[PDB]
Amino acid sequence: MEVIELNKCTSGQSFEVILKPPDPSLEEIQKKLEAAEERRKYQEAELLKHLAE
Amino acid sequence: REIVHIQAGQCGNQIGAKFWEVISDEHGIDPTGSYHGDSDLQLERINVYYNEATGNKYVPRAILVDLEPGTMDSVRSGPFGQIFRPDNFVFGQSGAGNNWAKGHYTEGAELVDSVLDVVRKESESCDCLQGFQLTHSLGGGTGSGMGTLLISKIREEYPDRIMNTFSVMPSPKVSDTVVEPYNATLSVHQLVENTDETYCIDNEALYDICFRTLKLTTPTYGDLNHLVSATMSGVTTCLRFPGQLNADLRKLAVNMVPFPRLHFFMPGFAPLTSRQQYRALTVPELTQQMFDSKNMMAACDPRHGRYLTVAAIFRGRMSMKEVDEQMLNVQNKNSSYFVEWIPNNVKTAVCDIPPRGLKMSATFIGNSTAIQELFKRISEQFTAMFRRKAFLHWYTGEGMDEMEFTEAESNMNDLVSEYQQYQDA
Amino acid sequence: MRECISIHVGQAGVQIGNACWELYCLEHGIQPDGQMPSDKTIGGGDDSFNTFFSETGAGKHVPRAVFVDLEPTVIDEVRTGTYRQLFHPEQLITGKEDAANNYARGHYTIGKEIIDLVLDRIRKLADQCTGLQGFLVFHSFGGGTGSGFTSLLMERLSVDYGKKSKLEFSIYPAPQVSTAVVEPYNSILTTHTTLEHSDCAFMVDNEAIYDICRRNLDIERPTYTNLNRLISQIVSSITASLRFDGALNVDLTEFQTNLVPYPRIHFPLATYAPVISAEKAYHEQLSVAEITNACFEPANQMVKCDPRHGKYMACCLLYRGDVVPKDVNAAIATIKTKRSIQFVDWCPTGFKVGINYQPPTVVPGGDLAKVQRAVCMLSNTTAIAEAWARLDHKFDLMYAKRAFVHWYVGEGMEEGEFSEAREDMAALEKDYEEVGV
Amino acid sequence: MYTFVVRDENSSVYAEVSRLLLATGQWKRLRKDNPRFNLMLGERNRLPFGRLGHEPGLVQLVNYYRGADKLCRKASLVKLIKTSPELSESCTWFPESYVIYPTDEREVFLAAYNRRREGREGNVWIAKSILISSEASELLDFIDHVIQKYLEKPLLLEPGHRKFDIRSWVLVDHLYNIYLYREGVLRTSSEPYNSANFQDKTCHLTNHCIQKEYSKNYGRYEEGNEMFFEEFNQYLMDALNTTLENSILLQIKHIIRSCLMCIEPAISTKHLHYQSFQLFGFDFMVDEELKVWLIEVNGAPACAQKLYAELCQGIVDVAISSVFPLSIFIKLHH
Ligand SMILES: Nc1nc2c(ncn2[C@@H]2O[C@H](COP(=O)(O)OP(=O)(O)OP(=O)(O)O)[C@@H](O)[C@H]2O)c(=O)[nH]1
Ligand SMILES: Nc1ncnc2c1ncn2[C@@H]1O[C@H](COP(=O)(O)OP(=O)(O)CP(=O)(O)O)[C@@H](O)[C@H]1O
Ligand SMILES: Nc1nc2c(ncn2[C@@H]2O[C@H](COP(=O)(O)OP(=O)(O)O)[C@@H](O)[C@H]2O)c(=O)[nH]1
Ligand SMILES: [Ca+2]
Ligand SMILES: [Ca+2]
Ligand SMILES: [Ca+2]
Ligand SMILES: [Mg+2]
Ligand SMILES: [Mg+2]
Ligand SMILES: [Mg+2]
Repeated sequence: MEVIELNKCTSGQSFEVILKPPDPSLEEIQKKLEAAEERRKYQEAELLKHLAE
Repeated sequence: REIVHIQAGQCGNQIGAKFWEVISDEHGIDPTGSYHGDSDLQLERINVYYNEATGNKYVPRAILVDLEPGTMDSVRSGPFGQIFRPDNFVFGQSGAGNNWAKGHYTEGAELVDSVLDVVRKESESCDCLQGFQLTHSLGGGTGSGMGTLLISKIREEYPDRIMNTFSVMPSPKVSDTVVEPYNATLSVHQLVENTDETYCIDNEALYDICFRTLKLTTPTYGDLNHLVSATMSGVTTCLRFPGQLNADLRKLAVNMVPFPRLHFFMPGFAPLTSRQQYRALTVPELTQQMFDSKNMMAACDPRHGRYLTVAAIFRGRMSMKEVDEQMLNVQNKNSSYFVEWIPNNVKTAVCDIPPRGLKMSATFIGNSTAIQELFKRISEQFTAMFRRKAFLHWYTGEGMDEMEFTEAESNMNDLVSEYQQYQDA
Repeated sequence: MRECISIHVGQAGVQIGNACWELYCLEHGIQPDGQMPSDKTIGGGDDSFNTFFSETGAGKHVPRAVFVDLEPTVIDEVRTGTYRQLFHPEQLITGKEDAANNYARGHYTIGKEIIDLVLDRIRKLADQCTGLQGFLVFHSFGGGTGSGFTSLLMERLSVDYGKKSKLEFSIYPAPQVSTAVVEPYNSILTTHTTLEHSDCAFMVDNEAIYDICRRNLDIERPTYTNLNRLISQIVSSITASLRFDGALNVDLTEFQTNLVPYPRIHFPLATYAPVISAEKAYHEQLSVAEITNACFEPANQMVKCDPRHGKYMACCLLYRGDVVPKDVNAAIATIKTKRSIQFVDWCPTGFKVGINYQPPTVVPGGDLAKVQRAVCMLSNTTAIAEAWARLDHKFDLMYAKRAFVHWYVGEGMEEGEFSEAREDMAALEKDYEEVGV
Repeated sequence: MYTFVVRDENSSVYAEVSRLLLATGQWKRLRKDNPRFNLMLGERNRLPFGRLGHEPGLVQLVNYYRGADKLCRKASLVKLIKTSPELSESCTWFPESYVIYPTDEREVFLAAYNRRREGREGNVWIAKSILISSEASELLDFIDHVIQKYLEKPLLLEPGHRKFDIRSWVLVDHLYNIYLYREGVLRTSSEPYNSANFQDKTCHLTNHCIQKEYSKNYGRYEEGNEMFFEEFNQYLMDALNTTLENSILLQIKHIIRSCLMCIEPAISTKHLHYQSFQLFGFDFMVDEELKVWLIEVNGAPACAQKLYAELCQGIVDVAISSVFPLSIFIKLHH
């Protein structure tokens, strides 16, 4: 039961008790966002082609 | 999030008219378009189905379509006939003769562009259109043949919008002509491809409910449309009133449709009481009847298949706590009838505003694999005639070939087998 | 003084945000118009509450917050709410149609079209900061916006604010209030994409909050309002050290230092006590030992799980009210000799304690009774992996049949992203295994 | 209508339990992967405790205590008795044991073995996780586990001069009440105990498998080498002039309480979101001084053929019906 690092202020206090010792770049993100948009556009064009038949 | 409503053919316009009569009463709208309600819950989502024109009047966002003026004349002279926008009456004169080819390929093709002009005008005024709902039968010619032609062209012009239908399925017990299985089979394939949600309303089930349960000795079409009107009000409650679950057409589809083609729902309603009507129901009674086959509108036995998804909507002032435990009671008591590979597939919603004439009601929306019994029934009736090419000349006379019938037959058999795949998995 | 910006995404994020900022104003004595009588420096400040509030020349204290939702119905409630004067229009961002409980719709389809607007509005608040230290992001796991758009924002925040810390307050899905069957899909998808971009994340299971509201508050059918006022108490006790004078968890960096030794294991468990129904006219005021003991009762945890069958990597005790260190030490000593508190070997068995003398503030007319002392325990225990197991199991059931997958592929997402996300969660569960067993 | 699932098909005890539940008309068995159950008869290994207690409107009960493995494994039991102050390393009813890894206590086991050789005391030890030897070298070489003192002077049942161990069944319910089954059994050896030749482990190991495979007199003095309590109580009265209750059962009830109370704070489901119960199998040995020793605890025991019906019905009444309503037990108060 060792109490360490006791800091006291008017608002309260804090301390520690011890009981025992022991990213994608902007380009890579834009690439993935536009790839998904192209797959959406491709699926929509195939539907319009199917409806044109 | 506006919905554009379309009603096509005799059945679609007669059922569509009753639907607008019922929900206009619930939202406090009179036949002149004026509001006379006592709660703001009636107006909070009124714009989903109504346009507000000048003078603080509400005009339904509804388009009335037919190849014959007869039924739509009756609508214009009906109770709420004056509430409909006069320009939204689009009709021809020749009729469709209960012929899918006439609705889809010849007579209907001549009229469809004028309907799409009205659809376009109603859509241009929507702040953010979310989709369309169509009411029609599958056994006739205009609603079935021209309705599915309409759905195809609407999808082409609005590919990113939700398409929802209330589709009345024919039955030899309530039949007008012998070609209804032909018309139903041709249009079911259209619905498989071009709608996101379809409420399967079987006229046999409506007849049996009117006769066996409601004790109506001689059911009329008006009696059948009473049930449909009450069912349509229930299944659209979550769209018309404030709520958290299935509040729009796309979230409903996401919750109800685990596979794109399997979007054919069994609707149900409770209470269904013969005329007693004054007896108050309890939440356990509402929940038991709502899941009972005798309250289903598709004439399929749910115990012959499994539930993929279920939407439940309780209306009225009731114990929300007791609602939750009764819903859990149903699932935990008969858990073999729900697929285990979709956890928590039963979603419940509660609305405080009850339907007219009732203090409490429950509406059932189920995506059950037992709906394959409906498509199998139509398929047997189709094959019994098509095997002898009987009555085909009505269709080949309009330019169709036998091959298109063979393909429609194979498509609906494929759909039946697709339901069989997920009933055992 | 270093500022913090709060971001609220989706319905859950926005509604919880409105409950927290209401509570912050009550705690700091900020009137609904934005005035703060106890603030003698008008038009500017350099003290602790200025980390969450900017100041106008007219003395208005403005939250450093941005609200974003793809549907305007929830944010419009903020525009007309009690604290409408606090926010200016640039802080509130709405779309026309939502993500429809679809991660791919929120991340790819709608996220791509609105991500630049959100970042621009965040840049405006960031440009008002003298030394911005990072972001607190409130969102749900199950919603299409809360899951899909949040992961896109966290990516762009790591890009545009590489040195800043990012903390999450995340709502784990519970079928008792859940609005979608695909919420397990969205939860795992957004955890896979956000994991590398979040330094510390506090998960809140709606199931746990639901039952605490039923048992401790005697609410038969808890609403989002009941849940959010309770969640706001927890979040307030977690952020209190950033908004008040003190020495524990004084900046966002110390949250990772004190609670997250291993970067991927950054989901501390929160436990709060006491929760007393305001409908009770009188209640026996619990002692320091009694509220500290309740921190090890699973019925008080934000995620129902069993810390006895895991291992602790860190443990913080955050007290509010009439508490002195002597009673805390005596409470901890007696608890060690009655409970299973096993730490990993490469960490010291101990507790970091923070005490704020001001008792917790309750919303007047709320469900929570004012108490003389309260505590929130933040413990990084491997037992929280039980929540990942439940979630991954539900994912496996639906995905084995590809149920609902077409909704995601239809928005441009590849089906392989499902498998990448599930494999990442599988590695995550293994990490908790080799640390806690 | 309560619901339950079965996830351990090779369990003879709970196969009868589930059969009894179905025979009440108020229980329905679901598919093993259906989560909407009231009762789980779970698998032995890797029971998913973390998925229990998360089903709205379902009180969920499981037939295993998470964490009870600390008591039902040889190595963990020795660690538990040494480390826990409630049991302590000076525990008198448990044989001197040491955990040997092939932390490791190989230097302490030799320190005690050398201490025994210094005093010319009985230096026979047994290893298991089996080799009985009088030299520490032969034991450590065989491992490359736990080595404990072999009871060189056990109580020998006459006629036969033979060895025996006592199996006690214990049921702990969701309230952590400890119920001791009134009907125990004695797995007797049918071969005379022989202090010479400890490798002939037919008279030295009372396992029903070994006695049914190598013992010549298997089924002579008692069927299946299983003597019930009534006959054994009569023997102690005729031979030793005492009763089973005084000479043995008091020590048995004492050991069961000490073991289960020691782990109660670690495994109790008192305020947990799901409830647990579990059937245990305690194995005891008796020496010639009528002192009882604890051998091991089994987490998934199998009953005796005669008692397979009484105990399983007792499990339904005490552990299952107490949670889901529709004495053969000795309640050990604590
Ligand atoms: N605790 C709490 N949970 C909420 C709240 N609102 C929604 N949720 C939960 O969040 C999940 C749904 O996510 P939402 O935030 O509503 O959805 P969204 O982020 O707006 O995304 P979309 O509506 O699909 O565009 C469900 O599990 C709800 O139970 C809230 O106010 N408080
Ligand atoms: N320390 C000891 N002294 C004397 N005999 C012992 C002993 N340890 C074990 N034995 C004998 O060896 C037998 C088996 O011991 P062990 O503890 O390995 O049981 P086990 O796990 O092999 C089968 P079970 O599941 O029935 O307990 C005991 O029945 C006992 O007769
Ligand atoms: N439920 C119901 N079904 C109808 C109604 N009118 C016609 N039907 C059914 O619809 C089919 C006939 O199609 P119909 O709509 O009359 O022809 P259409 O004008 O060409 O679309 C048959 O199956 C009839 O049983 C009605 O008012 N209510
Ligand atoms: Ca013509
Ligand atoms: Ca100031
Ligand atoms: Ca980073
Ligand atoms: Mg007709
Ligand atoms: Mg939303
Ligand atoms: Mg054993």
